[PDB]
Amino acid sequence: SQIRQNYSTEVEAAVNRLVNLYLRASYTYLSLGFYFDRDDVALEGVCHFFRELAEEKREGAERLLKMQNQRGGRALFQDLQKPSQDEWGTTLDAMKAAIVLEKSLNQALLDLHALGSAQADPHLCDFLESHFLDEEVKLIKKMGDHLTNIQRLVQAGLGEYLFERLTL
Amino acid sequence: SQIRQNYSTEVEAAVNRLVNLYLRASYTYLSLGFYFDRDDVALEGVCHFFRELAEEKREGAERLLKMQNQRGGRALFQDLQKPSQDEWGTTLDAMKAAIVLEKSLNQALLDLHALGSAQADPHLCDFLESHFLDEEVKLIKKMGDHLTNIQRLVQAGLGEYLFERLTL
Amino acid sequence: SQIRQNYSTEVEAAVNRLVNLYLRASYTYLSLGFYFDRDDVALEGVCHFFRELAEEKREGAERLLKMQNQRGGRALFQDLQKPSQDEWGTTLDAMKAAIVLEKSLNQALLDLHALGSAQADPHLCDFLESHFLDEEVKLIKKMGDHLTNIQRLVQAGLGEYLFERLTL
Amino acid sequence: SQIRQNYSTEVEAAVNRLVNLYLRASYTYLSLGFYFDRDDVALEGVCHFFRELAEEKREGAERLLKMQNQRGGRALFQDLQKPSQDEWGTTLDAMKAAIVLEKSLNQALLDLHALGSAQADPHLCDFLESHFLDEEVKLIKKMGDHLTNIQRLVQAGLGEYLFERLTL
Amino acid sequence: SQIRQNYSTEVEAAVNRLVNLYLRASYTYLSLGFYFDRDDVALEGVCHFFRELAEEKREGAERLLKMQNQRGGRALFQDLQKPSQDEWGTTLDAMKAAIVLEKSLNQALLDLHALGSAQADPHLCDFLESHFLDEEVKLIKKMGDHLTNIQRLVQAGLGEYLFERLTL
Repeated sequence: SQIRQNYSTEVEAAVNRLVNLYLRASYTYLSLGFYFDRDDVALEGVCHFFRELAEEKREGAERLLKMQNQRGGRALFQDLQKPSQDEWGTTLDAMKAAIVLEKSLNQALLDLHALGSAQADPHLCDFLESHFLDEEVKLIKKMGDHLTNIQRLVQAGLGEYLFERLTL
Repeated sequence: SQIRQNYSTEVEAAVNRLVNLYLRASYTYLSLGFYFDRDDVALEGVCHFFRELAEEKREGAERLLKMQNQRGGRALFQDLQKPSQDEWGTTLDAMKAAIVLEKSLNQALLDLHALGSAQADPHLCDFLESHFLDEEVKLIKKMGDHLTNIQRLVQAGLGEYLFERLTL
Repeated sequence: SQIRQNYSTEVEAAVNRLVNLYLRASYTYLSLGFYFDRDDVALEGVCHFFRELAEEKREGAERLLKMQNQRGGRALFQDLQKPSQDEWGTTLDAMKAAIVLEKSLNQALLDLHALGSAQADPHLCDFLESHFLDEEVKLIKKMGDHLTNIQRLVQAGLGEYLFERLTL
Repeated sequence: SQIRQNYSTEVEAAVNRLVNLYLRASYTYLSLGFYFDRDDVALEGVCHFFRELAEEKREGAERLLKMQNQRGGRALFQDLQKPSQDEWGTTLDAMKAAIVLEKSLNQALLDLHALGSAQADPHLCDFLESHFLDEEVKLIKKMGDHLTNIQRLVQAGLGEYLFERLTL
Repeated sequence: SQIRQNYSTEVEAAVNRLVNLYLRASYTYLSLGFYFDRDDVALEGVCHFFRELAEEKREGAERLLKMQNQRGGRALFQDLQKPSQDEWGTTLDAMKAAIVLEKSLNQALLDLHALGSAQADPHLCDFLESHFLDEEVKLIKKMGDHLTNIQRLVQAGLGEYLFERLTL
């Protein structure tokens, strides 16, 4: 590319893999959201929590794609694997699955940052630090807070209702 | 009638029967509402839920009556049978009875739609699709959601109070 | 009931009968209203007059039901008989039928008041005097006024049109 | 056409015929309107009633034409026959002629709907149900209501004046 | 008195006794309110419920006093006995005591009404019917509703907290 400067082939490829990871995460949160919209699950606050996360992850992918083009890299899309489950159990089960997922995304961001550092690519490092790293830390903290409160509430049915009503 | 066109005697009669079904449903929800207003029941949110439904069913009957006249059919009213119960038990009992009732109304709508289709009466089919079919589906979903939450909450007294306070 | 005080079983039963009378009256005015909406009758002002009365009688029943509960009585609903006619003739015929109906309701109110007086139930007497007795007198006067004007106008077709247009 | 999908040649042709029917109806209502504007007829309300209908039918033709193009069909216009009369008699005569005309248009819509159903063309069926079928039913009801009131008013001169003044 | 007309000595005396009853009730609700303000009781909503009732009963006494003077009777005040308890137990205990108290006041009103009726004193009867009788019925209904909800909630500590938070 005419504009490409200090943008390795390794970073370009890793950015494409991170895009796939973010789209997969968006898809997972779509499934989580609509599961909590089932008539036999029916926790609206939980549904909305995960649907909002689906939008956030999709937006993350789009930001990575915009950056790929700004640097002169080339987007390459792959098949998006379906989420790991069809049914997500309780709010506790779902929140545990969500924190596992966010930690996997955070680790991918940290690996990409390390790659950027090894490649002396300060624009990549700043891009990651400004739009992703702190957002992941804040989100993981919030999910941890939720998990603690859910666990404290487990008369499990009553607890799950109250958490949805009074926190989410 | 001078205006009557493509409106069978079978549809006209079925519209009159559906009017009676909607008025009966309105009457049932009136009884449900005032039961939850008893001093020894005292669940205001439940009372208001069912009183609002009474109004909605009455409005449905009125819409069917307006349509009957628009098509040149003739309204024929019958005795309205009293509701199936004098006392409705818990919120759970009442919500179960309500979903049974809505499903019976929905089936009547579906039967009328099938009759309309057999009679090649597209105005009837559209009328039903625009003002009744989707409203029944949405209402039945909402009642299903409520039933699931009520069931999750059954320390039954505490659960019933919390549902009334925080959902209804 | 824990709240019940100075509320006889005779008054409670008579209140339930009056509720049935008011619901029957509402049903009658529904039939009257939609008859005047027929394409071969087509007197919109007459239709609206009776549809508004249907709402007023229904509201009266609801007020009686609210009072029943406030006093610790128990609502008991019965079958609602269909209106006395399927077709209501002219505006004059309909207005004559309406005044007969209102006088029957007024007599029922007066009988209930007498029962209340015999039972030394001043709350009942005041309830009736504040929400029903004067409303019936005013409504019966208005219908009498209408009847006189309709009668004066009977070139019967022209008269019926003019009354609907210029009074109703 | 590059866009054409599930749009039979039979429906395309029937849509062109319906366009001609709607334009002919618009032309008829233009003639009706200006007849009531004659100095020796002079019923302004009647004139305005029919001129508004002329606009509505023209708008219907235009909607059918827009739909023809959306589906990839090709508009084909034919000669527009002049209205069936040069003079339209009384308001009663004119309203009778108008209801005959609307019923003919409604039957054409119903036939097109049946054709669409036979051709499994759900877009056509929905298009007809959303913009034409209910509008025809409402208009035919209104004309029936008018006819009944006109008939009740026939001292024919006085009646015709009063209807124009107080209804139209 | 120069203004006194149709106001018996029996009614005057009974009005003075009712004033003492209303002031005693105000005093009782003052005690109830401040008990729920204790640091070892600490139910703010319950405190406010009873403090508002203290004001309402005081206002009732003042209205009776105003009426006494309007009729030309003479206010005579007596010692006000202290409330029946120094400590009021749970919210349930307190609400039970409150409904007992209101029923005693209501019976006193009904007795005064009967006295008025025996003395042919229609101004007294109307005064009672307009400012006291319906207010007592509504208040007793509300307390009954509260009692039912409190009882349903008795994990007694949790129930008492939730009622105070979500109803009062």
